[PDB]
Amino acid sequence: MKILGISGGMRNGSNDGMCIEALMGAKEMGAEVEFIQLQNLHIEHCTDDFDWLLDKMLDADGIVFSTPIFEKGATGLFHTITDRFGPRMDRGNNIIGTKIAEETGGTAPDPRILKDKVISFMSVGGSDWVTRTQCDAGMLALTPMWKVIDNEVFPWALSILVEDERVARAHQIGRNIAEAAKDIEHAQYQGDAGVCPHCHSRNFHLQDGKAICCLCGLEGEIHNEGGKYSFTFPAEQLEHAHDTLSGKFIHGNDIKENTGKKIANMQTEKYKARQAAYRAFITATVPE
Ligand SMILES: Cc1cc2nc3c(=O)[nH]c(=O)nc-3n(C[C@H](O)[C@H](O)[C@H](O)COP(=O)(O)O)c2cc1C
Ligand SMILES: O=c1cc(-c2ccc(O)cc2)oc2cc(O)cc(O)c12
Repeated sequence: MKILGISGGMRNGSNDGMCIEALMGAKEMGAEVEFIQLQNLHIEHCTDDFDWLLDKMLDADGIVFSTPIFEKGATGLFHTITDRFGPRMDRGNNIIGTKIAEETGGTAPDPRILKDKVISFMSVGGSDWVTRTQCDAGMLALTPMWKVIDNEVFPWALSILVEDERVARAHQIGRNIAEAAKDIEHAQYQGDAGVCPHCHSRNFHLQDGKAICCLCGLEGEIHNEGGKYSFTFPAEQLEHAHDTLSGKFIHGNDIKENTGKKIANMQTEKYKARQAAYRAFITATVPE
């Protein structure tokens, strides 16, 4: 099995070391290993080296991804790579687009795109402003539905490479990801159990009568039993979870419906007139 490790830090920084230490654990379990430093890549925002990167991810059986924490989440570059997964890696649309290709004599999209795959994440921050990065990491695996094995957070980690026990945790994440790639089907999540019995997430959006898992998006309720929190929801909701084929199909169907309504609305006079007034009112300032 091939384990691919990706670092989002500075060249030769702590994320490099944590991600390389994990590759070592993966080689210890008999995996072939490869390492990509994102600072060498040119990746444009979602309106260039991206297709190369995605191609490498497709050939790997498992991936370890180490990102720095910026403002209690992953880097803008991580977010960009998440943005740029949608058009290409959504398990839903690729199942659909494959079927349609078969049934209309289309050409069969890249098979690797639909292969099950395992992925692990480590978030390395310099202080404890780290409340959002795990959920960021999950988001990236949610679009292709890659089975997440570990999704660890490492606060107060400026000097982590001389803290042997945390370096060792990263070696164990390397182990886990290789063992899991040995049998992607029966691989099982190894990380924190968290609060969402489904997502494992600990991030929730809270309004009156509705708590929503920020990762998987079940709407449910959050219960405080003497300072311990838990998340319950109605078993209908599993049908809609954003990390299930069922919920993706629902989500994609509603997108196609509302994109048709949009295309029709853009031919009304209401739309055209309102747009024509906006252009008349003001023009965008650009740098000379
Ligand atoms: C713009 C910026 C924002 C950051 N925000 C956070 C943060 O919110 N919480 C945190 O622990 N660390 C934060 N850090 C520190 C980084 O996580 C740290 O520099 C990084 O893990 C270094 O990794 P490297 O050695 O791989 O480059 C931030 C750093 C920068 C440059
Ligand atoms: O090492 C750090 C560097 C920075 C940073 C980023 C930009 C600046 O002008 C000054 C500091 O923010 C941080 C925020 C944190 O929560 C933790 C850090 O280690 C850092």
